[PDB]
Amino acid sequence: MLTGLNHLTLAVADLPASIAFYRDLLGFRLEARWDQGAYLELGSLWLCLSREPQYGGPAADYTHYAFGIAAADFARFAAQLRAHGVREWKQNRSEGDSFYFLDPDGHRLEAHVGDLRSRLAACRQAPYAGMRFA
Amino acid sequence: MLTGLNHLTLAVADLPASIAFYRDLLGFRLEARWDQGAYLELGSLWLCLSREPQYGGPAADYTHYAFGIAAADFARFAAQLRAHGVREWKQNRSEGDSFYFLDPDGHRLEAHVGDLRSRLAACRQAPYAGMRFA
Ligand SMILES: C[C@@H]1O[C@@H]1P(=O)(O)O
Ligand SMILES: C[C@@H]1O[C@@H]1P(=O)(O)O
Ligand SMILES: C[C@@H]1O[C@@H]1P(=O)(O)O
Ligand SMILES: C[C@@H]1O[C@@H]1P(=O)(O)O
Ligand SMILES: [K+]
Ligand SMILES: [K+]
Ligand SMILES: [Mn+2]
Ligand SMILES: [Mn+2]
Repeated sequence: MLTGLNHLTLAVADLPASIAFYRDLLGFRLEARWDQGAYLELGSLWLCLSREPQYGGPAADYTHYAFGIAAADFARFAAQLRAHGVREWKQNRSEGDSFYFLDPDGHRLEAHVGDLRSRLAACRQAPYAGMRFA
Repeated sequence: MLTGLNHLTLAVADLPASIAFYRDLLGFRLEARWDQGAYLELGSLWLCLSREPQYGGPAADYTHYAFGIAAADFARFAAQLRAHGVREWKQNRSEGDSFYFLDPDGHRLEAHVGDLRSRLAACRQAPYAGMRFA
């Protein structure tokens, strides 16, 4: 069977800028760097940055990558990145604090308080349209 | 500060088709579905499918999502998805077996044997160009 998420790989046009963003601004640990990429870790997440100098960023769509944060740290994180001029791409509407921000290439990120279990519980108490649980 | 990956959200043009692909071909568990999305889980991975009917699939770039698989299971998985007519987008060149295939929208997926530690260990015996390690 498949076991989970093994790694997330992001195309990046400016590898140095993306390393700085994920490591220095977001707190990922840089584990390796080479002329065409970097490997970083956050908790159990393996992030690969693959250098693609002609990359123009993603299509405009809902695809996005959310990282967890503790409730007590949310407000400070959102304020830190806002003060650092990071661009937002969405305003939170769903259960649990969320800050929706763009990376240097325009990959859509989120910092979120909550998990699947808190989402399903909130949803059972107030179901989305047509919602069915399984 | 940030703790890891909280969830992966994919834009999907055809929500029923994507549910069946992730559940039935890739073995995710369907936890909830509503008119505009679904929540699934594989291991610790929270996958959200967000219905976006005019989505045309991603840009052609290196961005991709890899799921783990055990060495002994690899060949059967690759064979099964090929027999089912899944399209491939890349040929493996790096440490650990990998099968690189597209989802119904063209999101780039991978089934991979190994992890960050096995990659780092392999890279230290045979480093990529310019490679430096923490
Ligand atoms: C992605 C779908 O538009 C909705 P939401 O952002 O309000 O959940
Ligand atoms: C959890 C799923 O990504 C959606 P939301 O961030 O709009 O709640
Ligand atoms: C994504 C970069 O082209 C390289 P590789 O696929 O050989 O690692
Ligand atoms: C692990 C990083 O995604 C790259 P690869 O799949 O080309 O090895
Ligand atoms: K939210
Ligand atoms: K590989
Ligand atoms: Mn989200
Ligand atoms: Mn990969």
